[PDB]
Amino acid sequence: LTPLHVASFMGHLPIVKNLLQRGASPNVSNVKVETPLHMAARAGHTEVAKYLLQNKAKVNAKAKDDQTPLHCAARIGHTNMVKLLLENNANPNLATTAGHTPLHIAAREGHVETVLALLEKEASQACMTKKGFTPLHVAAKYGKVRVAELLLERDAHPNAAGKNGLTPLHVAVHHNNLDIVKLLLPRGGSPHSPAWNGYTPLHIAAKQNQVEVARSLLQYGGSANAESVQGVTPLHLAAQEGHAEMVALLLSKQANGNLGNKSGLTPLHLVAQEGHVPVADVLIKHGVMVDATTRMGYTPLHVASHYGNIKLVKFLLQHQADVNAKTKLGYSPLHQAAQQGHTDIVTLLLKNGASPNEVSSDGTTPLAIAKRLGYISVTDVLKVVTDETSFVLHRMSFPETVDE
Ligand SMILES: [Br-]
Ligand SMILES: [Cl-]
Ligand SMILES: [Cl-]
Ligand SMILES: [Cl-]
Ligand SMILES: [Cl-]
Ligand SMILES: [Cl-]
Ligand SMILES: [Cl-]
Ligand SMILES: [Cl-]
Ligand SMILES: [Cl-]
Ligand SMILES: [Cl-]
Repeated sequence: LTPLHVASFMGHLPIVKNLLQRGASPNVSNVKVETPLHMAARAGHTEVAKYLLQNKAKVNAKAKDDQTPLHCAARIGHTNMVKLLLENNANPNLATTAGHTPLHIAAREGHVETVLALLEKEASQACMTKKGFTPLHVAAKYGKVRVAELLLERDAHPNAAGKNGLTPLHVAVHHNNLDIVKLLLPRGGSPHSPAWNGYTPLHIAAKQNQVEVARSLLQYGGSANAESVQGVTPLHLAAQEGHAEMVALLLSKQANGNLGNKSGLTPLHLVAQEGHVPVADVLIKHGVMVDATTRMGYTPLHVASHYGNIKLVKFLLQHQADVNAKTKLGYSPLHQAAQQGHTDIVTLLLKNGASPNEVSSDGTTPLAIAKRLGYISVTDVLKVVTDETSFVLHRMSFPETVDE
């Protein structure tokens, strides 16, 4: 650090004048370190910069990170240090090693005036980060509403996106910012924009149980049957996270209760997995298929039995599920309850008529499994009712699931 760097940053107009008169120059080393002008900008020391600029200070001089003096002026939210850097000749579209322009920065802090000042002067709003963002995206993330307006009132791209496909509307919903959403749609933010996984804004709101946002999205046309690459709908997500009120809203908007994903999973199936009786109610009342099957042949009972929640297993049974529903490989809701050692379900399944003498495509009978896993409490209950091993003899059984 030269005496002039310390001078500028400290705001010592006296000295800075002196050093510059006595032959000192604004931009010393021909490398890329922060200059006395950058130092000037940050501290907001205007006169000091109104000087260095007089002399020959470079305004587009780049620092380590490639950030320019103008980039600092911005971060601070010092409109005048900006109206000045600009007034002279700072290029507003110079990016940082990450792709940030003074504009994104201003955007993040929510420095309305600074942004306006930046727009007035060719500051491009198409400028993208390497994360795939634009000033509007940033606006939406840190929920800066009037930056969003101003930005839109002046040709922002309602739904420009990087390589991930995340549109401003996508971000906005993600960081629950109704203010921005209700603001984007009219200006054209599309409710259909697919992300890198095919997720449409409604998928998000649906998952994070945001009825408010969901309503809007639907209102403007968004489909509740839009498919992720997995073939997963917003209904799936909403059901899987047990968000009942939403699962109701969606259904009441042509959401297809029986539509399954890439492998065959129907919302009810996922509901059986996490076991949320309420949603399970909403769907069956609506008229979903109770014993809808996967590609392999698992029913929501198979699934509800396999995993924990026995409560849901009652519900499915009460609502007439087929308790001897077999898989393409002979596995029944009992084999699962056994294989996972859920005694109480092996009690309930049997009680509700489940057959215990069913040999699978392997050779296993629910007792055979309970035994091999050393789950004893279960082996006891099956021991009695299970029949004779008219033969003697390790492949298991898992219901299909959604990925990552
Ligand atoms: Br609306
Ligand atoms: Cl320059
Ligand atoms: Cl200001
Ligand atoms: Cl993300
Ligand atoms: Cl994001
Ligand atoms: Cl995420
Ligand atoms: Cl928020
Ligand atoms: Cl099927
Ligand atoms: Cl389990
Ligand atoms: Cl469960």
